[PDB]
Amino acid sequence: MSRLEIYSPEGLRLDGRRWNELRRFESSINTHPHAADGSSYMEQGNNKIITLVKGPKEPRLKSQMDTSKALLNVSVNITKFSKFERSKSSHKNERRVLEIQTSLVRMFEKNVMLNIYPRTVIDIEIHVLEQDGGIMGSLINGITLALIDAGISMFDYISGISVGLYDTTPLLDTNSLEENAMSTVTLGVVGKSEKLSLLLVEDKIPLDRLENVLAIGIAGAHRVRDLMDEELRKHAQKRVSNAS
Amino acid sequence: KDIEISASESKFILEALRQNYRLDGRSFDQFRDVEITFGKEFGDVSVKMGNTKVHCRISCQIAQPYEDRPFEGLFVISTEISPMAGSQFENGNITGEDEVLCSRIIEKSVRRSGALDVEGLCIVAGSKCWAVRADVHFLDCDGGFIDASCIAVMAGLMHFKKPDITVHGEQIIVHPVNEREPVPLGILHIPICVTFSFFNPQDTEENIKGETNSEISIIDATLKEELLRDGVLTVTLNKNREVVQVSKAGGLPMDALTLMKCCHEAYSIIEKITDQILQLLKEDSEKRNKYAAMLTSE
Amino acid sequence: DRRRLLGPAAAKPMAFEQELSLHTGFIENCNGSALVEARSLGHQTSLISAVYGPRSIRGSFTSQGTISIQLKNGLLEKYNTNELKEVSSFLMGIFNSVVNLSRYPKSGIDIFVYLTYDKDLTNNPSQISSLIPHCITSITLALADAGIELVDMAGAGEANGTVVSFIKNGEEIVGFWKDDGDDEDLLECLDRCKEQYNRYRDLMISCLMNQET
Amino acid sequence: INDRNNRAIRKTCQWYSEHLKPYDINVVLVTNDRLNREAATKEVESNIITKSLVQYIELLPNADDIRDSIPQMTFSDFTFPEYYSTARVMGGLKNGVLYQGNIQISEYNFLEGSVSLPRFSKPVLIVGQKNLNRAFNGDQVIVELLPQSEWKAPSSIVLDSEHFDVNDNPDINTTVISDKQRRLLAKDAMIAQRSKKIQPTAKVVYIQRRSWRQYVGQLAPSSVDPQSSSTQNVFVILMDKCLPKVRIRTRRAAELLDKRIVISIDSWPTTHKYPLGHFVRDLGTIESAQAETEALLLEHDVEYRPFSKKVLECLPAEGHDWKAPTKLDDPEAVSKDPLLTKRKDLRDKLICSIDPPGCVDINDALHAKKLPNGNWEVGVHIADVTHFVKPGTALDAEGAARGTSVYLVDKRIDMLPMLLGTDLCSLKPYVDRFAFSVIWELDDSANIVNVNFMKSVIRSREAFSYEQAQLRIDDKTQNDELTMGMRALLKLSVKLKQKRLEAGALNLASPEVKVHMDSETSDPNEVEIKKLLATNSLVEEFMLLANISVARKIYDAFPQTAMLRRHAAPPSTNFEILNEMLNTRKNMSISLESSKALADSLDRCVDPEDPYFNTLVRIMSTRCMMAAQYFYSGAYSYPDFRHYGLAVDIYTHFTSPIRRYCDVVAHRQLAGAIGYEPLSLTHRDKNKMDMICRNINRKHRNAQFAGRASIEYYVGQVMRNNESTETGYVIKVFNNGIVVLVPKFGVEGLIRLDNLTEDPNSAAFDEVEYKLTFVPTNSDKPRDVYVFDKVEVQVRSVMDPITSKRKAELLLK
Amino acid sequence: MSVQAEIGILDHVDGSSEFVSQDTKVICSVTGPIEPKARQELPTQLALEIIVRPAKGVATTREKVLEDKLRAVLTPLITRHCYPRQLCQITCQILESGEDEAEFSLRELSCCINAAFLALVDAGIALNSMCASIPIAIIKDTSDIIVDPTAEQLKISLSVHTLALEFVNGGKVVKNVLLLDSNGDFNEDQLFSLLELGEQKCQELVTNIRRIIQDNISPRLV
RNA sequence: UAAAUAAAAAAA
Ligand SMILES: [Mg+2]
Repeated sequence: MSRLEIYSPEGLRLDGRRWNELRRFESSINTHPHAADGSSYMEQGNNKIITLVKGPKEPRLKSQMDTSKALLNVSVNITKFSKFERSKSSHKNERRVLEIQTSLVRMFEKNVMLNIYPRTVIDIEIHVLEQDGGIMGSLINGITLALIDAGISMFDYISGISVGLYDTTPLLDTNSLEENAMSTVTLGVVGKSEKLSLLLVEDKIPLDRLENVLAIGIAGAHRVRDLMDEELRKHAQKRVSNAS
Repeated sequence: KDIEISASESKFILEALRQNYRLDGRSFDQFRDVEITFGKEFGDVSVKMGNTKVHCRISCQIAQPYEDRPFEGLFVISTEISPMAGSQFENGNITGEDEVLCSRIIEKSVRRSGALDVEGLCIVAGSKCWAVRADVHFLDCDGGFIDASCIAVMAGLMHFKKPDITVHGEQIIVHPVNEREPVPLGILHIPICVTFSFFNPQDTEENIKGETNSEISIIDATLKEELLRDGVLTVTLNKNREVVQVSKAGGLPMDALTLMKCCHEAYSIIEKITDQILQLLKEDSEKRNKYAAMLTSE
Repeated sequence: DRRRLLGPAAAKPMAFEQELSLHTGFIENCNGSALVEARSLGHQTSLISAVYGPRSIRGSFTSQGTISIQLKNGLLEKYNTNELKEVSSFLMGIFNSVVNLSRYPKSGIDIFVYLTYDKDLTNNPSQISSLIPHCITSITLALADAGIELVDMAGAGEANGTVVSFIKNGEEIVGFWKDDGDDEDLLECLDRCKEQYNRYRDLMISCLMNQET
Repeated sequence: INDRNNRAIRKTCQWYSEHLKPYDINVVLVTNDRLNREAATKEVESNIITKSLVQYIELLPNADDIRDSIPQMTFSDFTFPEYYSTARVMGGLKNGVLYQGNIQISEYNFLEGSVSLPRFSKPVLIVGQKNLNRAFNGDQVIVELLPQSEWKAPSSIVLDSEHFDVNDNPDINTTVISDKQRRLLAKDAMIAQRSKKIQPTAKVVYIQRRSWRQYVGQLAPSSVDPQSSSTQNVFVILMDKCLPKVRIRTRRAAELLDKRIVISIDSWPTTHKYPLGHFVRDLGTIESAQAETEALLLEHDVEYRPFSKKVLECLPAEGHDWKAPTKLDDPEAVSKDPLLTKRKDLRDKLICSIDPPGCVDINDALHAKKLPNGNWEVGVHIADVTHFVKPGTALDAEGAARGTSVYLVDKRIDMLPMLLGTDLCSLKPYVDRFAFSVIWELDDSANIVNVNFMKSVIRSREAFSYEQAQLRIDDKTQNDELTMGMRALLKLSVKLKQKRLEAGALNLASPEVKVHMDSETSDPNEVEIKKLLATNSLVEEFMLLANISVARKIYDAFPQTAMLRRHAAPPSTNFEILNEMLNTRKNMSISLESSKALADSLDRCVDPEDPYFNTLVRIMSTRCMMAAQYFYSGAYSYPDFRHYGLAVDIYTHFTSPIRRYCDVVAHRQLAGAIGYEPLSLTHRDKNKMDMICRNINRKHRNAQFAGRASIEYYVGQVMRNNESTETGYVIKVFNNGIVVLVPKFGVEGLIRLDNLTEDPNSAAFDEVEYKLTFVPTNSDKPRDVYVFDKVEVQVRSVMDPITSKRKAELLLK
Repeated sequence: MSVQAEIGILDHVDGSSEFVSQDTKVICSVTGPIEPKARQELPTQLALEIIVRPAKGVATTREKVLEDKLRAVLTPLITRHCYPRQLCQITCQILESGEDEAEFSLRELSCCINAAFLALVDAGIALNSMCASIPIAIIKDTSDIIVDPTAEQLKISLSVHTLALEFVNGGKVVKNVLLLDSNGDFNEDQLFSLLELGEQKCQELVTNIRRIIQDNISPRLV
């Protein structure tokens, strides 16, 4: 048996990080060419996410076909071995998961015009291999990368972030322990703007905190967005070098 | 089944919103008055917002707690839609986009938020626990289902009383309402849900860069206004000066400033609603006994 | 459960010479049916096979027929649902060679096999393998009774957990099921099951002649 | 992992040493572990200055002044024994091996308990965590006697959960102890080692039944992180002194931190030092006046909800408009109620009620006359509650369950709906009321010639407070027939009280304090004392007379099931402690030979210098006395019907039906006895009677407890609020505290040793001389305090260094 | 037989009603004729989608029986051949049981029949005739036949009955007995004495029902 | 709905 705190007077957290550090970010494009039109493998901390974009293609049922826009579908597979303690049941039908899937759809319905691929279907399959806090933000980044890899038109990037709050000051990018310890805010940010695609608060949060917490998240998300551009451009430079 | 709306209606209502006008003759920050009616039994509450009619029923029964939580009771919220609220709804459709959202908003507002003291639902640890159930019935629809439901669940829970219990280990005699009075369920806070609908002006001319058309945002939209909105926002606030939960999935992209303004506007509404809800709980509590003072011990 | 009546969920369940009988065409609900009862020693098995088809599938462009087999637990809940699906997949791998599929284009044949009972006696100081040849016997009878064209009579046998199905008078094999048991029983099991096949075959042919007469 | 961590600490010292070399600052590793000291002594890798704790202290310049504080002198941590096997239990039971007793925990040491056993004259002691084996006060327990090598005298130290093993924290190994506790433990052990008068000690091997109800407590701030919203394992201190603290896990640790909460025990396994429980509800803040009262009624298991609607129908259709019939022979009345024919008309009599100033529920009234034959006619009238409260009704059922009215300081809890208690059954003045009346015919020497009982209608001439009656008797201006009868009552009262005391009647005393309002009805002004007037003897003597006559009558009519009340003689062991000290200190003693010798020696326990001493001893004698107990006549034989305290052969409670349930039964039995109505078969069934007595003895006790704890609560607030100074007498001396009893409020408190001195470690305790010697705070001189010493006392807010709590403790002026 | 009903209370439905007998309160809604699902389609007649929601908890097999019996009453009432290949959704939300639902479903069924009929009337759907339903029970000692029994009367009953008749000619001619659901055991003399007294109180109810229908609806018409 | 040597008496 043990006990632990949140934020020490020395400005140190349970894992050793300070109040404003992003975890290790690794990004990966075109990971499954023979399985999808677009694919991305995300590593944000201990989080490991495979994202597959299949489409635009013919619908399997003509009943479900829109002549004005493409049909966008997202299925999140949170594996039974994503956490330390293996879950006995499947999480697929869980109301918490249905809300997550619904949330993500609502977010990107306004971010892709989805008016230039009529009579087609875009299927997005996601596999969460490992989970360690901020899984929603990582899900957002995985879809954005995979969609771009598929050459599917969109207006801008959508970057996802996780916020942790203790006392006066929130902690950027929370892990499971911190998530357990304190309420968190998940932010969907469009491009380099201040506009949120997704605002998600599931636990109690003082009303004074949010304005400042939002400010920290937006600044951090911009850094994340910059990294993503670097991640793809860098890969392109590396790929070109490999070709040479 | 897809509802049919005339192109003429879509142009009329949109243009009216640019002229700060709406069909039901309301304001943009105005919320339709909420009427709360209590039935004979405790936990029976009827919420009415204009034409919108919802009914909630609170019930409980002796059950055994989960292995993971031996000190906590059980609490579930049901919001199954039916064709009674309109033929647009499929019977038992509990996986549709709007249905799952609404189900998740209520859950994050009441269940997850810990509005109900589930620890006080335990009779004997790891053995017997009360199982409170909130059943929401969507009688008819004129929009604002999420707002109606949150009011309905909370008013019901605060209304509700559970038979008094004497516990001696594993044996408990549940006193009937005849034998002794029932006990009210514990509440930690009173969450209120506000729904915001966003729109686009579609107008050629804007008078100034400094002052602009910006974005259309109304509160508690009707059925006709709900079909034409380009964005959905639901913020839950209480009288404790804190945000219970807020859910924005996609829709029309908005600034962090705009969300705050909606959040601050909603706070003035949830204050009036909470006090009003308490008042109708006070009026119904004193209502029940014609002779209660004659009745009293203390 | 809002579909059936499962009762109280806080409760718990209870905690504690080859002979054949063949009958076909006793169900008027389907196109073909069969009853198979076998008693050996202290162990006996009674199962019912129901065949529905061939019925046309709307929009189907298949140039041949489509067979679907499902095993069910009639009374005793013993075999896992996962294992029932496995045998079903094994059974369909057999009759897709047996059934003349070229005869039923744009059509489908559904086969329901109800394992109403099996009785097992075990002494104290696989399992479903023994039922497999009886399932094959039942289906082949139910298909032949229904009017479905079969290239040959399908039959099988069980020897030390090794099941192998034969057609064309044991000259060829339409299915092979080996679980556990012992090694080097390849030649032996092939000879022992071939005898069970020929025995099951003649009784199956006689069955149709009897009822048909 | 232990060696890695020690290597980690050693690496830190190594790093700091190298890091601080340019500044000429060395590092000293203070460790008692032999692994680090050996690893540094060998000096394998780097040079690290390692010193043990004691070895480091001896390097300070002031070694002497800080040395004394320092202590001088496959492994499994101690554990409680497993509960005895059922087979072992039934084998022991049959062989004569085991007995079971109700454990009463001592009131100042939660780790000492006793169990009464027939075999043994004094209570058999059960001492310590282990031998107590997770019992709670109240539990039915099976015990085994320990060998005489293990027998102990009553402990000389006080203790609670808040102040024992204060280091430990609950969770859902290695153990260590504090220096005072260590030294305190040494002193206690020494006291045990040398004491004469050790007593039978046992140990708990099983529990027959458990007294775990819902309880009330407040969290240990010391176990809670007040600024963290996480779920927390924490310690709850219960409101009862005896109970061990409880470990509960709660999401709201920080929120509940100044709340008076309710919890329930779930288990107490061998391998946990404390019971585990769980949060039930929050009654509100610890200062809240209201919540303390609700808390009080829960702790006592007293119902106070509005009377069940079901009860109301039993109440009369016409409520406050109910009226005694004008003509008893009225025909409509006689149809609506046929028993009326048997009711007597006593209205012409001059009935008056003498009740306390805020008394609205008036039980009884009295009348007098001079008969032509020279003798006097004295009669007693009591509320006819059983006319309205019928057996088998919901109203009888709620009253029977409640068993008694409960009087708190600010509240009265009724047994019956107040339509009865304060209107229709109350013997209100100037209004015809039904009543049960017993009338005597006695001579001038107050000797009873005959006595009669009947159901009657009476009209109250006047309702007095006690004082008015005394003034009307005294003045000598009013010589009307009524006043002449009142004086006749007092004259006969003196005769009856004389004979009674000569017969061996006790004269105990406990005149508790009273509270008064300002012009506002809820704004309190003063604390005073109620004075016993001669009229008070006047009401009590006739209540006693009514109750004795009634008991004889109903036992006569129903020898098997009469509702009676007995009071056992105290064993000498009850007076063992009290008697010995007085004999030693003054060579003055109180005699246990009879109740008359007890009463007379008590009377003679006088200090000429101080009047109060006699009252001190009288209140202390009251504590010793065995509980009086309701019983049905069939349960015992006649000599055991004895009321010791009252020195009468047979007694019952009749005079207060509205506020007690025993009376209701006695009333029905008397109406049965006189042929007025048949007795309900309920009160003729021994099993039902036996269950009724069990319940009402329980309700009676609980009501006394609740009564006292309301007074203690208000008085405790009041003295502090006043800043007032009040005297106290020492009735107990331990090694680490004394107990004082206060005359004005008559409420005991514990002054703890470290609230009596800034230095405890220099104190002298003498167990033979009943003496504590210490150096007071705000003073420099050694002080001797003894038992029976007049002291002065007051209340102030102390914050405990060990317990982060700041309660309002009782101190010595 | 002091029932109370309201008509046209819901906005987003073709027809609705709220029937109340004693405690038992049921609200009903009817949409139709509308486009049916393929599995619902009937080539020549109207398809009925009948849903019953309980006052507490979710719909179980119990309500599935309430739906089935309610179907037996409403089916012959509606002139279904007027709406081929079409659908009519009928939803009943029981708001208050008015009885121990763990033991009885008598009053809820009768109230659902009356409410459904009223909702069909409000919706303007072709009906062949009129209809009324009442709950009946028999006492344990007295063996009296009580029409419209209370919850307390049901507890001490030996048999419970649901009777729904089909009326024509201004509510004077019993065209047929749409539903009789008797649970319990019976004597012939009691049955016809029940039917004789029951017919009288039913006829009084129709007269009252006609009054209510005219009073509310006439102000709407010209 | 079990069960004690668990504060005498009077009025509240
Ligand atoms: Mg009195």
